[PDB]
Amino acid sequence: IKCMKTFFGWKEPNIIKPHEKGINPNYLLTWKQVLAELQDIKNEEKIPRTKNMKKTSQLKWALGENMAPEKVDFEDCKDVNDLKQYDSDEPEPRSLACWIQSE
Amino acid sequence: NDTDVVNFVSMEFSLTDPRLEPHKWEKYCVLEIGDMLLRTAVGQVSRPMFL
Amino acid sequence: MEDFVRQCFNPMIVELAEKAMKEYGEDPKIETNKFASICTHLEVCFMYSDFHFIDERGESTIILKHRFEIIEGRDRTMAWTVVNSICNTTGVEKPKFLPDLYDYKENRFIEIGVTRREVHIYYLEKANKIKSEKTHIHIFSFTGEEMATKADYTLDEESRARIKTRLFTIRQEMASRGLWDSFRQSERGEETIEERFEITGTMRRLADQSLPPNFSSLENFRAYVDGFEPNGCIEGKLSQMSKEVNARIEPFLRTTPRPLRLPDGPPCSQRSKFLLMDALKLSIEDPSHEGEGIPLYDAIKCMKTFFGWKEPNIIKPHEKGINPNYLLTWKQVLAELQDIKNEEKIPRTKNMKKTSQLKWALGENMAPEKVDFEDCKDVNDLKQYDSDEPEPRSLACWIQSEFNKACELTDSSWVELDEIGEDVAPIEHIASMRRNYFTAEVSHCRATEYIMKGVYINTALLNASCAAMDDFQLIPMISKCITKEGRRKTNLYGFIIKGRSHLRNDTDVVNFVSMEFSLTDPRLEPHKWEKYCVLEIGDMLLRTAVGQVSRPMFLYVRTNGTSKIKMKWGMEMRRCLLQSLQQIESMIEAESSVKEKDLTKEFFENKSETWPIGESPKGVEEGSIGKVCRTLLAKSVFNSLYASPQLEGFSAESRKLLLIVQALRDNLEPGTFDLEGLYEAIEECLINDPWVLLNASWFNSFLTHALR
Amino acid sequence: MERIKELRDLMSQSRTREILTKTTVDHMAIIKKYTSGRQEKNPALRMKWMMAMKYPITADKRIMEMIPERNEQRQTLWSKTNDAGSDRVMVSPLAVTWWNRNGPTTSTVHYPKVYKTYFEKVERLKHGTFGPVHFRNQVKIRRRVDINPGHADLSAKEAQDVIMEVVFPNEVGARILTSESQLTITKEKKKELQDCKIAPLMVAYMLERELVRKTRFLPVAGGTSSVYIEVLHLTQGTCWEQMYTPGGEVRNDDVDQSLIIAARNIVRRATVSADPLASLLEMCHSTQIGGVRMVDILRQNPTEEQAVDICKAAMGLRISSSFSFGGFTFKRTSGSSVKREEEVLTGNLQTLKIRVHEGYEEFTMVGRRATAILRKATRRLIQLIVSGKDEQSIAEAIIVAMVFSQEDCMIKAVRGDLNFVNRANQRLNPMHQLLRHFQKDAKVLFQNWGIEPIDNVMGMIGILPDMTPSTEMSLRGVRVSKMGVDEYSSTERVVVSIDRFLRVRDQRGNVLLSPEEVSETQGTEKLTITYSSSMMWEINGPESVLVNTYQWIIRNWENVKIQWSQDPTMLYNKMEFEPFQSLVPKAARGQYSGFVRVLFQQMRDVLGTFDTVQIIKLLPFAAAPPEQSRMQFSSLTVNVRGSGMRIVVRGNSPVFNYNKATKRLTVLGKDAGALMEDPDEGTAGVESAVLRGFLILGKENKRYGPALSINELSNLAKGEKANVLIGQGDVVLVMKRKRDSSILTDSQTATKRIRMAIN
Amino acid sequence: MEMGRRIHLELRNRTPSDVKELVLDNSRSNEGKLEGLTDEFEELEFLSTINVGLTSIANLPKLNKLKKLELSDNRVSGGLEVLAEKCPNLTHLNLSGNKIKDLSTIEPLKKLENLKSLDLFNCEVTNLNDYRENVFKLLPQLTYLDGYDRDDKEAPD
Repeated sequence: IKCMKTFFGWKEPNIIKPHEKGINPNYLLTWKQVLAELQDIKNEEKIPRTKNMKKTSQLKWALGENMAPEKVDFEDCKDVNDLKQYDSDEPEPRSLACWIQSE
Repeated sequence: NDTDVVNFVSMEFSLTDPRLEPHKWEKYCVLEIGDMLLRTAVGQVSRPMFL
Repeated sequence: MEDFVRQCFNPMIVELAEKAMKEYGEDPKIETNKFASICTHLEVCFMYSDFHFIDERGESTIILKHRFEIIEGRDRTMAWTVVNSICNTTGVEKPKFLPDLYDYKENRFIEIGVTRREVHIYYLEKANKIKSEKTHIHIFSFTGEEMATKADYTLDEESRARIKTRLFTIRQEMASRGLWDSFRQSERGEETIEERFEITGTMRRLADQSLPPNFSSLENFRAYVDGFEPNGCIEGKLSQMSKEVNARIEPFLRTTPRPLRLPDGPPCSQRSKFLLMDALKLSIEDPSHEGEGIPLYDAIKCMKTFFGWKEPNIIKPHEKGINPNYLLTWKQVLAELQDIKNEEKIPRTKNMKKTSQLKWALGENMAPEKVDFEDCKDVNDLKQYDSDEPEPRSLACWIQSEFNKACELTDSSWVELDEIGEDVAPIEHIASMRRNYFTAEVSHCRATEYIMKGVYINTALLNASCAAMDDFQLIPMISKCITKEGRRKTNLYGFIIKGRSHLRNDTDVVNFVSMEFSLTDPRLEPHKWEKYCVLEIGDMLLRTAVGQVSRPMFLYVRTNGTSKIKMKWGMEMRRCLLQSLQQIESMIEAESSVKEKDLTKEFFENKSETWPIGESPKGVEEGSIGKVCRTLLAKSVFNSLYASPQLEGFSAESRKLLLIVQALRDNLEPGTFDLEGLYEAIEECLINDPWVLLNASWFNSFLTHALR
Repeated sequence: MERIKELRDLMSQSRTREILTKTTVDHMAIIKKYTSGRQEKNPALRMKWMMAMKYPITADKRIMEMIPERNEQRQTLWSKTNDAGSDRVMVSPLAVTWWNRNGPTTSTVHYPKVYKTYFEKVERLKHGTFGPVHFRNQVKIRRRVDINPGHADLSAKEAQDVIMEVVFPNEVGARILTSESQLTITKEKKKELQDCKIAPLMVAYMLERELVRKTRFLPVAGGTSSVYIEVLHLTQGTCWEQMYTPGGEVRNDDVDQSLIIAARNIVRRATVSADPLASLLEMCHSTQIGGVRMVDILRQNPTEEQAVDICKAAMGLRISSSFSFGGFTFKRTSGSSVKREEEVLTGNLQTLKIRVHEGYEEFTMVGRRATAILRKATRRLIQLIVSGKDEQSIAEAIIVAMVFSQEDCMIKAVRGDLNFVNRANQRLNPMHQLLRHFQKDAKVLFQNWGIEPIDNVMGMIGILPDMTPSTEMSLRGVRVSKMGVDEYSSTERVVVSIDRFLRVRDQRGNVLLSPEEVSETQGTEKLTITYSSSMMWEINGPESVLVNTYQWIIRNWENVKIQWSQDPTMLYNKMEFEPFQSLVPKAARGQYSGFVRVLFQQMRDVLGTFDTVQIIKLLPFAAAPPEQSRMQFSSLTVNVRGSGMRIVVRGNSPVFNYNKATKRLTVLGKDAGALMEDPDEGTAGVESAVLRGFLILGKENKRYGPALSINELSNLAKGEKANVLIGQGDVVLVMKRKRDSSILTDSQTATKRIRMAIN
Repeated sequence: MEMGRRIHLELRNRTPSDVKELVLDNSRSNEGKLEGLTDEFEELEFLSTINVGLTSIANLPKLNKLKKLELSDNRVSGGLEVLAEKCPNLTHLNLSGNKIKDLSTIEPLKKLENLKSLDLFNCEVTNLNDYRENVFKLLPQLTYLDGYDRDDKEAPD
């Protein structure tokens, strides 16, 4: 909290480079939730050791709870058109990039 | 189980423009959540603060 | 209007207007034209005296002391005191009436007024009213006009423009809000009057004659109502009226209900537009011939695939028509077919030459001429149109057999539903699974054959009717199908000939004659086909365990009529499909709710769970999901084919009895007051329809089962 | 030409001339509803019939020059015929398809721009994410929800004005030509749609669809955001559900929270004031919320809260005849009650003056996490029903309901003193204190409230005092429904009375709203809030005080600059600068004032080096006794809630950030405003030809010359007056402005004068 | 806008000899070469060219009073001897965001002995290991690199 209070250049968050294969808006929503929760903590008096974020749609979506496949026996899902073994396929080749050298 | 996977979401501050080498950034979502004043030979210049 | 005044002006000015009116004992909520007038008055007053000041040297200036002093916004005593003080200090003369503003630079009282009408008229009225030359006058108009004495307008062009423009914008907003007319109207000379709507003349007498017995004038009735207070009038009336006016609950317990009595008479006769279970189709498995697609070409090719054209002869006579004319119609159809076959230049459509048999068959010119009643009023035979009771009939077993044959499967697929977008969402995939399962369940059922056949029939009929206005067009009854081998098969049920199609309304009828092939013998059940004419047109070889047996191939000719609305309702029969699904899916979903999991597979592939879906001598019969699917589809399709007012009447008046008995089953202790009335209302709906009589028998059976 | 010749033909006949000259343009749309045709019943059947014809599609005369009579197969595309009522030639669908396959081609560059809403739907779908379906009982609570995301939430009138300026440039009403706020969106759209051949009516309708808000009453069971409503078919079912997320952009605003905070501050600071009504009115009239006056937002936004409701009652408007008690919106439904004052002794030997309702009343309460109903007799709780997602929601709702009942049974069940006092140290009314006390702990009351058995039936279950489900026994008149209860369907807005104490009293003499019922929680202003009122910066704090001071300075920039150039001293002694110097330490304010004053002396001595940003930055520091000093300051301290914040005289600083590229000024991150300039030669004449700031001068005048079209007014010289056609054909004489004022400040001086006179 | 019009606007109907600071922001140059600036400018002391679309500083005049030169957010690449000789009195320099390959091209800046601060950002040279110390070695006169000195301390004005 003290480290955060040292900055005053906060703007309205907006996405410059979005997650192509993912959920872009919910990242923004959860960041806003983080900031609001920190302000709410600031408004408190007897702050406990740690504070647990309340369950929210954007929080679950960013975490992946709502994107997690459920559990069911193979008997009840055998007749699925696109039911395949886990994608144990060799990842595609990637060319050498200069950024690791700089790293 | 020791191999049980816990999922987390990580937000990290930064000051590098991700439009310079976007290919390096494929698993990340970039927001612009503020501006920072940095001292240089021509005074305090404002630059974006990425997340 | 009042809301507009509150929102558009400064609230403080609204408060001043409210106080000024309340001084007179008025409520703005009852009168708003005066409220708006006063608000405009105060606004223009304060605009006039704004941004004006007196400099050090006494010259006027725009931004010390206010050059203009307001008098109109104050009370009577305050305004009079300030005007007297001005008169004494500056030695001004007392105006005969209270002004609005006082200009200090010129030291004069100026009255200001905003007029909805022309400026000049208001100026003249004000001048006549005041009758003094010591008070200046400034009149503004919402339209952008103003006037003053000698045109000596005190303000500069800027402030005059500001006031003009404020009033102009107010006028535009009032007009766009639909209140400008009333506002301009309420102004009468120099005062604003409340809206008046008084009953005088004719309505006064009408109201005097439209009151309870013990009153004579509308004003007396209004006075009585205003002074009325509730003193046990209802209690006294209840204590007076006889006990015989009461709603008595009659117990309903397992013994009261009885079956619905069907009407007695002869067995009911078929009335469908087309043959349903007795049709025969001439088939070509693969139409790969030249000029394919045209109905005439396919019909001719199907015709050429059959031999056995023997001399036709009346088998079941049209008891009312002229059978030889029907025979001649069929002979002409055949002869034209041979002629066009030998032409070798088959066009898209075939027009039949008008003939005596054709004109009579399609009811051409067989209609009484219209005459004036007075001219033929002496005719003894003249009598009101016959609209007596329709003949009661008896439920005949043919309807049950037709329905049973409707709810069963066929050899080929009678539906080719179009494509949709690719499934992506998981629910899209579940929906595709359910849809494909249902389609496979009823993609070949007989009811689907009925749907496709009727759709094609009515489509061709309407298209020819619009394209061929004043010609007799020969319309083959064709259908397409997909055999077990997956071959595009074409089937010819029969032919249709349409009469004059000069149709203008959606209820006027076009008369046609339909000739459908068949293999049944009408003589077995004559009362079924008492509207048909049957010609034994050939012999067909049917294969059986004993080889090829020759049977007589008949051709049912009948004369019918169709209206544009009826043709549209025929082309809408495909919607029947949806109805069936909408009754099963819910059930599926229901169980899913009680199981918290999908149940499409455990229903469409288990084939173990069943529902009671019929009756048999052993008892009640249980059926699988497919049985119910096709049963509901057949019921919907037949309801479409056998639609009649009595059907809906019986359904509506029977739902109540169904709900009563079910409530009894749930142990809810139901009761009724005039159950016999409900029974009579239900029974009134059973006269002649085969479908309704069948449904009544079904309800009797269900009541018999449920009561036990 | 064709138009004028047709008008002459119309004028030739007597009746057409009479209707032309009689009817005023105001009633034009009234004579547009007098159609002598006949509406086609069952248009589906009609279309089916029509399609069979040869030429069922109507085209225009010009088609004769582009589409040939026959195609390669000699089919007839268009026929030499005319429609019934016009000269629309007759053509077949063949003509449409031929045009599509062989017609002239252009660029649809503006189609995405005009149709941004539909393409936005496309993008939101194209980037969505799905999840596993779940099958279970579904509860779809019914409520109002948005429809079209991407809207500016403008009022219909404002959308109409924007459309009229954008696509109808030289036909705009008088309100626009007598208007000052040229919305940024209007100029944006005008730039976007420069060369657009699309039919202007289509453009107008699409802009209306894009910029307007819409709300519908639907049953939802999950997310309620606008982007979560457009896919409600795909997301919620009767027995199933679908995990989905739009992948576009959300535009969740925050002005509602700012309005909540503003109203709360106004009521909190006016309740103690001498004349809360006039004071609050003056504040609301002179306050700005993110660049817009608060009056517009109050009239526009459909907010429901005690502070805003009391503000409306004072200003005079309609509000719901209900109160949001304990975080739950209440609503009376049946019965009647009479309010009686009484004194009640609690279980802690505490005497409280209360007002209780006697009667057989019934209420429905809708909270953030529950829905409940309560039938109450005269000081007797009769029936209570609640339904909620979690047990804690159930408990808080039941506690709120029981404290509302105000029965005598709980009075003896009070344990501990009830001396709760809000953050303002103002005594809280007894019912709120009891509510907080029972929130803290209610086990003792539960044990001694009441216990009785209940018959078991489907759809409803009991509750034991430890807040656990039960079927065989529950509390007196307390029950919970296993299925969600639909919220109230409608609300009644009635005329109400407001007293100087900001208490809203119904027409029957009862009280409806009170400031004491207003929550005292403090939030943060996402958007800057500006006030021009009295010394009301009590809860503002230094953070917002700095922004308010800079805003006040920049609003009066012209007067401030003139005073600085001519009379620096009086400007320095301005009262409004008092709070800024409060933040600056009292041991150094003199040095800062002297340094800035000598800097201004040097500034005025030199010429050609004018710098507005420096003057704006350093003006507030020159309002203290300027003790002489020689050290050349470089960072003037600025106390901000016990945190020394410095200001660099040269260059930007965190406490004062001005971006030259965008010419925008912000203080401590919060928005402050912008400067009025563009070229580096002290002028503001370089604009996009803003066609605003004109004043009419009555009807048309012939001397000034032939009437001009609005689009060509820009050539007018400063103060020149001409004749222009405004509205739908109304010629008026207009002029350019000479005095830099507006219509807003009119009547204010006379307003205050007459207000003093009346009181 | 274009170069010459921007320079004329900045001049403010004054001779090109009484300007102590010139701001050329978001301007444009033809063929990526400096245009407009001439020898007449002799009082300029704080120049700034941002997003100007210059390929290289090859037409810079002899602004002997040029002290705070800024070439930021541009694509300048090539020899820097022109800057070394034309303006030998540079004190503060900014090349943030420029296109520079390695130190072999930044060597000529060592000629200016008054360069108290050199700023580089988002460049290719900064990728090299020990870029800060190597540049400091190459430019001993430098005292504040990227707004920081040899000991990582912010540089107050």
